[PDB]
Amino acid sequence: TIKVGINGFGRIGRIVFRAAQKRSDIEIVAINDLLDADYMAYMLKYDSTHGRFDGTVEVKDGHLIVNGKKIRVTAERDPANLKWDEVGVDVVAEATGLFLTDETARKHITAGAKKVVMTGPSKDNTPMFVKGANFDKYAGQDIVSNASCTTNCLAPLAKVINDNFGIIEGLMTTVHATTATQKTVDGPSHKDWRGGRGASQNIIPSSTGAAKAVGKVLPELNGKLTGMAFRVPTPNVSVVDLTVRLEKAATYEQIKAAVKAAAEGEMKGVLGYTEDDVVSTDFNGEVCTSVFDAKAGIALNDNFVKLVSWYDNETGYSNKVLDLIAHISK
Amino acid sequence: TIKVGINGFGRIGRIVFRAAQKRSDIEIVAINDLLDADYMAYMLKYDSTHGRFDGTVEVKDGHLIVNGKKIRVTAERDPANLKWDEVGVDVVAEATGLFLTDETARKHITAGAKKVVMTGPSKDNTPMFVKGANFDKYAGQDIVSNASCTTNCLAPLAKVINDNFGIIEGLMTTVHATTATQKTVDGPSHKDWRGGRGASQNIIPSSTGAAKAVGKVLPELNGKLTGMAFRVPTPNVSVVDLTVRLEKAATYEQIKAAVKAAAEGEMKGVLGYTEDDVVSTDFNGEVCTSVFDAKAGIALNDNFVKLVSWYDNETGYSNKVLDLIAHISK
Amino acid sequence: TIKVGINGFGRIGRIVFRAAQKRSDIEIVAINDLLDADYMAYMLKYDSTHGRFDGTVEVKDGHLIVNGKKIRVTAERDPANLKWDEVGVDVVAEATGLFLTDETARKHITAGAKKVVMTGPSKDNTPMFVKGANFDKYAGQDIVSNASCTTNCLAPLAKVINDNFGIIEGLMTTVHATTATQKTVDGPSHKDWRGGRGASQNIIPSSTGAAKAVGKVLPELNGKLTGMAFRVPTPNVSVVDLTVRLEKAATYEQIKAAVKAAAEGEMKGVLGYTEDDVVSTDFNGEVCTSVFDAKAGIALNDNFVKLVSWYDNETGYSNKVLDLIAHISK
Amino acid sequence: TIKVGINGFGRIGRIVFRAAQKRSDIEIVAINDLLDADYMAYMLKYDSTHGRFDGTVEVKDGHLIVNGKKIRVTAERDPANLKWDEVGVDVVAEATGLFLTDETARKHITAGAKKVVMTGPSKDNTPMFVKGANFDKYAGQDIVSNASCTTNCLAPLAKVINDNFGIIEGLMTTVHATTATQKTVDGPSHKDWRGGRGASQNIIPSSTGAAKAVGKVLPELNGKLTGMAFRVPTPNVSVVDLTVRLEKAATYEQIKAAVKAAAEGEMKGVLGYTEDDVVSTDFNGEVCTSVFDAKAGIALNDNFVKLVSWYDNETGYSNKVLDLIAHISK
Repeated sequence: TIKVGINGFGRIGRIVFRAAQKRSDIEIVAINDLLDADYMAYMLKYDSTHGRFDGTVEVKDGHLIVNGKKIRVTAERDPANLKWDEVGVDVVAEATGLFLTDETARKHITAGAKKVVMTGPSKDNTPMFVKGANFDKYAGQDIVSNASCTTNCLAPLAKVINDNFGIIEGLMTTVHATTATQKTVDGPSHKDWRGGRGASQNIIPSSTGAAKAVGKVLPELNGKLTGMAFRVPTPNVSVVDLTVRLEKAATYEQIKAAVKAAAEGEMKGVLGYTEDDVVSTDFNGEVCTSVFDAKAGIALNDNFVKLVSWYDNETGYSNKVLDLIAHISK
Repeated sequence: TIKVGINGFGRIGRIVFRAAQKRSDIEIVAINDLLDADYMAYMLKYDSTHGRFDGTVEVKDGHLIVNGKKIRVTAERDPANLKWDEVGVDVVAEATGLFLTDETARKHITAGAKKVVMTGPSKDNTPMFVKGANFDKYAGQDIVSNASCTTNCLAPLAKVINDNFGIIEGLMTTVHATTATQKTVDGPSHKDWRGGRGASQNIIPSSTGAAKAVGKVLPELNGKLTGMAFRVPTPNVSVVDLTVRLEKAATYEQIKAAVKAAAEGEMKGVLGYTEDDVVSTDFNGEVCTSVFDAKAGIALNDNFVKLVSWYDNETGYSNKVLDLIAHISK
Repeated sequence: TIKVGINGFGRIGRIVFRAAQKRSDIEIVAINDLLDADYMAYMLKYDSTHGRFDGTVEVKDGHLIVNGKKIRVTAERDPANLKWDEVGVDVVAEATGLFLTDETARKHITAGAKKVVMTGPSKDNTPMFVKGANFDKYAGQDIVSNASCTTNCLAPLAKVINDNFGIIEGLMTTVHATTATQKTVDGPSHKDWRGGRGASQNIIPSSTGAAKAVGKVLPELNGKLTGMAFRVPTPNVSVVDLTVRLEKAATYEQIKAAVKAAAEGEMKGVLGYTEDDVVSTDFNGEVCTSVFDAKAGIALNDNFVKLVSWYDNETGYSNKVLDLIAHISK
Repeated sequence: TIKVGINGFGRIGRIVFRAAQKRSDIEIVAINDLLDADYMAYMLKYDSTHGRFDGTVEVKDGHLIVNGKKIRVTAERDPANLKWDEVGVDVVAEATGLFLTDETARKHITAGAKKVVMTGPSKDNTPMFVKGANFDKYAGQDIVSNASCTTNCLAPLAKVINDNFGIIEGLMTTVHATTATQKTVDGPSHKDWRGGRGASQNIIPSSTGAAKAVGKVLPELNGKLTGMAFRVPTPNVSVVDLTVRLEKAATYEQIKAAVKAAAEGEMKGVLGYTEDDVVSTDFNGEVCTSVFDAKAGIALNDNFVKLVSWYDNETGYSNKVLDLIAHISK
């Protein structure tokens, strides 16, 4: 099995851990964060959003024991001191959001790990990969990025649409759930003022190059998409609203059929499809990174349409982080 | 002064009442709803969203006394029995959402009132009017509609954009606050299933012909706009997200200047403009029916842009309901 | 197996249905409510609070098919016309909140059912039963009540405390989750004004004789307890805060040991016990009707203490509704 | 006028500033925090909870200008470097929560200020004062504490009750609004695990010696009161639930009359009284630090009663912080 180490036990770190427990190809052997093992065990056991951990967890002599397996717990502020090799870590899930450049993420390899997967879009030239879009483009690099949750929702849908009808240009909006970077009440947020305003009280406009980033994993769409977001008072699950002009005329029924076809074929497991009267909570725990909502979209004409797709910003992305780890280890 | 009677003391009814207290041209003399005067006084005095009533309110012998003036309180299930003439009602604000056709709203005139203003889009052929769009088209009709809150936000913005650059086609989304028609927990909503799902827990897709209705008050745009909505966990204030293709190339700076010009000119008081880092609560109590958010919008190119405009779905609309009443009484 | 019919497919009705699927002694064969079978299937399949139904559900010719079994779906406004005997209903779960008196609930027996269980406190003299308190007092009555969710949380705890140390007197408060009877925004609530105020915006004081009702299922405490509640902006799970004066001095450690003993003994399955840093969501789906929070309580002295106990107002109660059905069918 | 400097522009700092604008005896001349003047101006102008600033605010050459007066803006990490004397600061409102001991708060005096008022309970021996309880006990100390919001709500009520009927012992609970120290989603909170759980999703048990602290400002009650709290999903306004055993028998009507008397007499302006069907939002902006809710309380008998009192944890306390400043400057 692939030995994985997790750096950063935040929302993404804890959910990749949970999702990993079902895998048979991967095993989390170590976790690093400024948290004691007993507190780490507590954060794993109880989750406001996803409920109690489905398994056993306990602390035996400064060490965490999940489902019977020992997990090394450390608190190194510098990755280079992690000694991942002592625990035999093959790939490290860099989920701190602090080391998103080659030089910084490199420390993990210097520390004994073979490869690194950033659980966020890279800040430098590090290659990004999105399942359903360009995983096949992996060229053996030892340091990669799984891009962002929104990009993972948008890219798969955009590819289906572009491949079938040709996207001339598109603009998107993501009505996004509240996240850890936000504040409970109006507070300090130096770099993003709107982002400091009370999360549970507001609809908050926010910037995002997730739409632009689609152009990275799908070069054919480079420069044809951009967009923004609105953070709203929900704890989890977001939704993308994509408005596109099509090259080839396509009725709404043809669009639904094309997306349904991909969800049951080439993109099975990544792109989902529904015609039910769903609401956001219906996707809490959703593994697909993009679930097309047939009844929610609306077309003005056969060349100008508004498409809607759901995504559990925590679960979907986390499951694909593991998919990328397994893919670069092949 | 214009004597107005209010039928339906719901959110709209109570807020038009509050906003009317500042007017000098209008006076609310009667209110009709299945609520006792003392309960009516309580709903007026305390408001979770807008705070305590700024004035005096009390019940003196089965009758309500607001700011010193007597208000007739009745509970007629049938408008025809309202005897609006006994209290001298000139115009009636039909805010029950039950009489949105000529025949049904007619009962008010039969009851002694001269004219009727529906606080919602008409269901039949009754003419709709939106301030900043077609108030000048009023042709003395005795029964009119002020259309919907979203249409009041969208129409003014759409006119500025179309007049200046020509809208080829557009699609809009309104991230809308929760309203009285929604449910606190998953409950029965026969005609709109998604709409029955717990409001505070979900992002809820919802239909709306507000975009299409712009084509009514602005015939030049008929058939060029449509859209949908998402109800979210906030108590008040929504926002429109308008994606449009322009006939004439226009940089984002030119778009901002055109909207700012209208907000300070022809559309002063109806269309607002800001370049600040605003969030939804910053518009709780907003009188303008559409406040352009300069920093939130984003353009892909000079002919494909996404525009953002805020609106207090309760306050803005209510203030324009009174504006229409004053306009048809001129 | 015991054939059960459910009248009222509200929150309680749908959750008793879900919980029943795990039982082997009971089978839901019919459901009655003013909802079509396809809408009924939708409400069962998607739940904002408890997630998707763990099983199969579909509509085959005006009839619902859950997990392979056929469920009769009707829409009788009058229970007498239900013909429960045609479907062989043994016991009916009266969950409409409309028939809480013997005469009204009787119609079910007149309709062919053998016994009735009200999923709410009876309004007349009908006997109430709470598991862990007086199920053993059942005297073969054909119509019974399972009392209320709060009473089911309070009674078990009160019994342990009284039996061990003697309750001289107590006052309780339940910080209660929002329910279906509340409003999304300030709306009409004739009989309970505070209750009409926007649920997601307020802490709302509310009356409750749940504390007094403990005196019914536990006559030894009659007249020694009373209390009130506060409805807060959460979708599910409440908590009781019980302040009591004890006859016999008891340290806090002795209190915890006494409650822990009962949770693992006589009250196993009804009364739970924890010493973890739990929060409300940690009990979403909780089957025990009362989970003592050891670390949350606080004693002033050995004879004046404040005890805390959690309860999933939907799940716990629903599971005990089925427990009562199985008990009166023995 | 009294020249005041504010250290810490958090919720308390910004609200004391707003409330100060109405005072004629005090003037804020300087503010210190790690925030630029333009961002400081933004936080002052827009408030999710209390709406837009009622006045003028702008930045003229690195300096803030509020309502026409110049305000010095600095960013010293060490109070000793503040040079309060250069701006002529008489009293400093220490609102960072970092300097709650004499030695640390002393730096302000060393920096040129005459006296210091901690906007939080002192961690050392520094004297605490609560308006309505012991302001008259001020003995000219140069460094004082205004204790906590909850203590300011509880103490005034407790005094009225004790003085009139004699409190043998009491236990209290405060259903408290979410604050800045909490998290938007399950996050790290080393010293208080429950406190790290998603604020908008949970009812969160929390410790508090506010009840015990009443014994400091009212020595006659020392050791007779204690309690705890529950943080809930509301942005502002909390409520205390006080259960007390009385020495002298007192009907509920006698209790209401005693509290009403104090609210209109000795405690006018600090202790409020109502018999209306109020909800939490009805006190957003409330200046009294304790508003007795007559209809919400409930008595078991004439010697065991549960009393309820509201408080805007932001506004009330802030107004009394200024009251203490004015009192120690007399």
